[PDB]
Amino acid sequence: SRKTYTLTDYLKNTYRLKLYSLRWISDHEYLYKQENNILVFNAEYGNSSVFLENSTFDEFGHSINDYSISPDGQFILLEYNYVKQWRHSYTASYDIYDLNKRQLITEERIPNNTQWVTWSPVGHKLAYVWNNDIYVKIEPNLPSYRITWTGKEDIIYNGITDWVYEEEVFSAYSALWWSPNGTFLAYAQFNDTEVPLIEYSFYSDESLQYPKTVRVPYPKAGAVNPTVKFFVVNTDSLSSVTNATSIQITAPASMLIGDHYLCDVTWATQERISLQWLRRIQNYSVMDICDYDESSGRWNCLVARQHIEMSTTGWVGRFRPSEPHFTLDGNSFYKIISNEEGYRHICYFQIDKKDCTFITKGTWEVIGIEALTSDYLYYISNEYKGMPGGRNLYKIQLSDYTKVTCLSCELNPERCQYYSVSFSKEAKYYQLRCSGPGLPLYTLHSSVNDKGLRVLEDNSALDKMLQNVQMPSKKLDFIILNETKFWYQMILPPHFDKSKKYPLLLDVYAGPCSQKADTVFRLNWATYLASTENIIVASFDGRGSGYQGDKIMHAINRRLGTFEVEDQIEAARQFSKMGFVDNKRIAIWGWSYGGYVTSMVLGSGSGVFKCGIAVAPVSRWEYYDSVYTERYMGLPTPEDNLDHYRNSTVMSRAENFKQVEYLLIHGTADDNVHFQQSAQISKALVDVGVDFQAMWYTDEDHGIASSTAHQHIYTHMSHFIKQCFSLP
Amino acid sequence: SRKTYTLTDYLKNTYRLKLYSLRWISDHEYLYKQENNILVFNAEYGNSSVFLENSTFDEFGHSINDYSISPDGQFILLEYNYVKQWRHSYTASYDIYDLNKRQLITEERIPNNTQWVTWSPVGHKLAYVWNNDIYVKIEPNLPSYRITWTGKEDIIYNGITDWVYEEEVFSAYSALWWSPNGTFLAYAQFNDTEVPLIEYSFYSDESLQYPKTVRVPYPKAGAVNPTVKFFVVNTDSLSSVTNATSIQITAPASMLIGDHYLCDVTWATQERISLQWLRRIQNYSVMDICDYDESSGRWNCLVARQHIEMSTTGWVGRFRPSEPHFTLDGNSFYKIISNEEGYRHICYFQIDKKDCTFITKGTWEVIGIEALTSDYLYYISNEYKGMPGGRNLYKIQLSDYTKVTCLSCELNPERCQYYSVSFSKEAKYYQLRCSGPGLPLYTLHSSVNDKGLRVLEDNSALDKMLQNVQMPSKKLDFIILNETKFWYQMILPPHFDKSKKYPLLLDVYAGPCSQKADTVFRLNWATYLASTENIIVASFDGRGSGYQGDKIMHAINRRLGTFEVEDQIEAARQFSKMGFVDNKRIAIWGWSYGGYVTSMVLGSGSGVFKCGIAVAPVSRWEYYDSVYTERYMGLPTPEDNLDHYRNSTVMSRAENFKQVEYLLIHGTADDNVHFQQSAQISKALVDVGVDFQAMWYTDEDHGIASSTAHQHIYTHMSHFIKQCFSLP
Ligand SMILES: *C(=N)[C@@H]1C[C@@H]2C[C@@H]2N1C(=O)[C@@H](N)[C@@]12C[C@@H]3C[C@@H](C[C@@](O)(C3)C1)C2
Ligand SMILES: *C(=N)[C@@H]1C[C@@H]2C[C@@H]2N1C(=O)[C@@H](N)[C@@]12C[C@@H]3C[C@@H](C[C@@](O)(C3)C1)C2
Repeated sequence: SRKTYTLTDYLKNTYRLKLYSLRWISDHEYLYKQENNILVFNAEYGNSSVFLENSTFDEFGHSINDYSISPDGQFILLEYNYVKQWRHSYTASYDIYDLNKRQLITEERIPNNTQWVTWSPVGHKLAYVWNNDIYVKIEPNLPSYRITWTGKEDIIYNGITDWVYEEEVFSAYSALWWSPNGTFLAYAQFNDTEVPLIEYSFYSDESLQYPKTVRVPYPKAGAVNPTVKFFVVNTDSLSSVTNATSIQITAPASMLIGDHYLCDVTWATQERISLQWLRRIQNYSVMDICDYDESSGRWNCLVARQHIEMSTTGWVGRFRPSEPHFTLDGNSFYKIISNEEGYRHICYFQIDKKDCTFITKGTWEVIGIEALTSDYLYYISNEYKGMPGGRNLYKIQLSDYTKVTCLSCELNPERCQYYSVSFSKEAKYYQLRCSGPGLPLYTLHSSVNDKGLRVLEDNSALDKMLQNVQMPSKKLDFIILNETKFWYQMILPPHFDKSKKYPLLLDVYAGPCSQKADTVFRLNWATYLASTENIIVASFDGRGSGYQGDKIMHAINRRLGTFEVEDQIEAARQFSKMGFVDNKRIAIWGWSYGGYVTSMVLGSGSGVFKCGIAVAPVSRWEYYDSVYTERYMGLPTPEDNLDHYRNSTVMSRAENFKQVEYLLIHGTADDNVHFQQSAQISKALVDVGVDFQAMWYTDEDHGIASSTAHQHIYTHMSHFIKQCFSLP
Repeated sequence: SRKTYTLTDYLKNTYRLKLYSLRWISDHEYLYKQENNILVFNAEYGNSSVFLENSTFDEFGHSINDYSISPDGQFILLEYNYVKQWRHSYTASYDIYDLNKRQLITEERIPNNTQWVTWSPVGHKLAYVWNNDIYVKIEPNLPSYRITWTGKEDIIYNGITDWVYEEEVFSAYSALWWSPNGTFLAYAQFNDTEVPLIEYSFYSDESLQYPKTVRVPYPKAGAVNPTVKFFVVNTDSLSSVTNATSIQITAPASMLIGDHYLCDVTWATQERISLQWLRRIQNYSVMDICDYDESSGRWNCLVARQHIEMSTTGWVGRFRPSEPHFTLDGNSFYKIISNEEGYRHICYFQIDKKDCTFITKGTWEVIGIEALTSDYLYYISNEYKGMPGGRNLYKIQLSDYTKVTCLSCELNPERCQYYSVSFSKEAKYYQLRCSGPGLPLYTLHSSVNDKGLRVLEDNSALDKMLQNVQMPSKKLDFIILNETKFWYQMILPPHFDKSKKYPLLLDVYAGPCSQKADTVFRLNWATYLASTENIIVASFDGRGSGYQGDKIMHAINRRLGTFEVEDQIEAARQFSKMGFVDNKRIAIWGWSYGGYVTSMVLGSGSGVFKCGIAVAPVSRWEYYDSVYTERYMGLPTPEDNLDHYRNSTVMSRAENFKQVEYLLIHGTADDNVHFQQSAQISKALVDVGVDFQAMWYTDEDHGIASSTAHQHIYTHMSHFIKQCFSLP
């Protein structure tokens, strides 16, 4: 009688997860948006006040896309006219609303087409980027000071990232770092003068008669990379009539002998900055610690204070060197480092000392350091019950490292095994956020004795509705391959019956440091395939996958498209043995790296798979960007790793594709994984006479995520899998 | 027979038609290559000898792509390093070989990357184009004289066409015309400075890291057109010291007032040139007659012998103003003109007098004038038996117009109903070429008494092979719609049984002045579809179609995408009535204009069609080029015909596509119908929520004709059609 979870339910979002997104603004209060009202909440007592009425700006004249309140509460930035660029970057217009008064400030407005804007950490200074140059406003109504004059579209970027830094290094458009004081503005400058341009057509609305050509500086593997410089300006000594002076901070000589990246920026105190640099060959990095000389007005970085991080087994950090967390006085810090057994744990460094001290150890990894006080360090790890796909909050007593208390493991052990967290300033309180395996649960806690204060959102509304649907369930378990555990999950049809044989869809990603088997609750395409189409959707984390130490993660070093492709295959065989999978109906699919792996598997001739779907696949590593690819594959030269570059293409395997049904899909405006990668696959298949199915999506990018395209691609894919599985 | 004509037979050319391609080199001799030997034949007596032995260039080194023998038989042009550009244009390398000395020329060679070369009509002068400039060689071993200095890639073309002139106007890359003497070289010059560029990606071999962007000056409907100038140079007065003096001949003043085209160049005598010009609104055309003033070195085009052609119902000519055929003295000419009743017939013009005299008349049309002698004019027409899809050779006695003799009608009336012809110099002999309904037949004849001399090729070898195969038959007939007859053909499966019900594939082109129902014999995809899959393949010639008078051809004027579309739908209903059609299984497909009509049809919500395939469709007329589109559609301005431009798009019909299965195919490097057109179709279907199948072919142009792609697309379409018809 009860309904199933339908494709339409997925597509139209019938069943919504409620969130509780808060922003701490002090040690005891947070802001929360509620029915477009902005409320301030007091953590200890839970009482609230309306800070911004949803009726304010009703007559503002534009739909306001976003807001940002200055730290000390005197102003609010209103973002409107948002126009998205890449994954993080975008352009917009801005108004400032004086809260003390009740006026929009009318003159010296932040310009249209501004590329980035930030408040300082304290007060109400602004820094923004417009036409690739940096500007500073001391007060919201005063004329800004121009800090840089070198900005040039597509060539010199001040205070914002170029394409490859945004996507691969900072995961952000911003390249601006205020000191905790607001006294100094640090920024990077990127120079793309000789980076080659990827070009592709954008077709736009039907009314455009000639297609547009988009051209983006974009280093493919082995190509010329952007260069970077780092500067710090004193925002307290700006002059109306004198250009502002930026002091440059140069990379360490061991970086200057070749191509290198600036990869981390972190203020330690009001007068100390930490910079991390990374060689183009990403197995060697340097942390520089630079102090302000108030007499010189200059910045010096003592070589004695440098810290070096090397890898023998692979690359530095999971995707990049980890962030250091400085003690209050700035003379020491903690960061995650891979230990001698290859597990990532918390290491304590002292700035004038050479080696660090491990504060944690064991056959599990620290995921992130979340907070630090003088008595305790709080971190997320997957230690609980030895499950790599679980996540919990722990605290370590800094006076006795043997005293670790888990703060989340036992709160709600059946419902909650995957936590993330958000601490107020000075770590007086924290919000816990459980993501599964039960429905997401948001709770507020006091750090004093780690006492629960109250439930913030328990998603009871969603619970009511789902009691009316036949939901699939999820199994998280492991198999053994050559003496080692590798984890998988299965999304199982409702009323699962291990005596019947089900079709199986292998959902893959398997890029380096990926994890597809975990304890989080999701409502997605797979929910539909299991609930309505009675398909099992499996995912497997093989060699190359993360959060289980370097032996596993680095197995793939200089060898992309090998072990992680074989392992997805062997996992599929082992699934086939289990007595509830029809071995005649095994499919595979994935997006991006998942599309690469899907294609390499389908072209392996294993005979294990009936059909597969690759969406926006990499096909050849020379086509993808330098920073991501070289991190794992080194350089595509005869002296380095050219030979596995050439050995790991989808194209070289065209012939074996005649054994399977293949659907190939790609967006024509994909700035990230270029349509090119897919166009070379289809051409190789044609050359060898293999029939297959294709679908391009006009003007969609890597995400294929406009509402209509998103509905369309999943509708198309369902049909393909239904037909491949002889489902009616 | 047991065996059928298979997809593989089509794809791999199991059964080849033999041809007999000769070139006349005088009034009674022709060259014909047998094996790789070049033979010279004597037409009167049929005897022959080897002109050039196949073993002459074994040591030449390069693969010779083609050859051209000079008129006086002394030299031969060898063409290698052939590189195709658009439909007619290409670059190549050239060697010249002295036939008397029996040695290759080594001094003053024709440059690499030459764009066009042509002997003078007499003797052995050479004119060629290189880097967009014209050069002339008096002797094959002497330095060439440079004629123009203005050539610049993609901007100034001397002696060759730009894109839209090659494709839509001259159907040729060449824009050079030797006078009959070889004394004068006339050439056109095209100026693309302000013509917008169409841009698209070319991906090339896998090894190319960054896709290349192709850029071509291409006027879309309504955009700035290239401009043209016309020049004549005296080749007998060239100096190695002084520059070549090119005399310009300017368009008439009635053309100069706005945008216009040079549409035809014809030498009449040694000192008389004919130029036809065409207004950009292509219902107005002017023919100039220009004479050399020997005493001034100038060319004068007097208005006394200027002729005007206008249309009130449509455009001028079938695709352009027809060619003039001058009598020997240059004082008069014959050309095809639409008469008072809208049928195209031969008209007699006397240079300095008004009007012309029609010398043919009737309900039918002359397809072309083929040859002109002192006594007779030879032309092809579809008079015979009132079949508009047949072609026959006639001659009209010049001294008495009522004396018309059909020369081909009765040669073999059951095998042969579609002839073309090739006359020798001065029309002493002609080769007849019959293309259907039976197997092709080549014969030689003499003009004196129209005696049949001998058979050249009768395709007996093909004949015996096909006797062993179950071949389809071809039905050619008409339905009456109003009081008008409209012709159609059916390719019928072997052992056709009118009591059975067969699935039907409507094969459409249906562009202006097209004809898809004729008596030609073809071995193509439809053959496979009828012979092996027992599918009926029908084509219908409705309103807009040619060779049946203006009333029918012009019906579509300024309204593309209406009657020709409706009529295809109406034909299928008629076909449905006929009791041998399963009206639950009717499909449609077409390429280019057929792709556009197919989609308009599928988007009409008519319910007659289950599925259809569009290959490289036009989707919106603003996307296609100015010369073709504007010819039928006028300009897309509010004051002209913008409303129907906007009413006749495929995109506006997307909603109705949810009623049919649709396959959309396009090549990414299509320089003619830009991929843009299908890119916008799929986008409209996505935005509307309609599922469909698609396939791009990377780096393929409009013909998708690389042998791997050609095999692939037809294999893909075959699978699609067989599933739509449930044909196991
Ligand atoms: C697929 N998403 C492409 C192709 C391979 C994985 C490279 N990839 C990326 O887009 C990367 N830039 C990602 C995006 C995101 C954050 C980082 C890790 C990642 O696994 C997920 C890949 C960099
Ligand atoms: C597809 N055939 C495209 C799109 C519309 C029909 C116009 N077309 C052409 O390619 C034209 N340039 C043609 C090519 C060839 C010779 C001329 C008449 C034509 O019907 C066949 C179309 C111009």
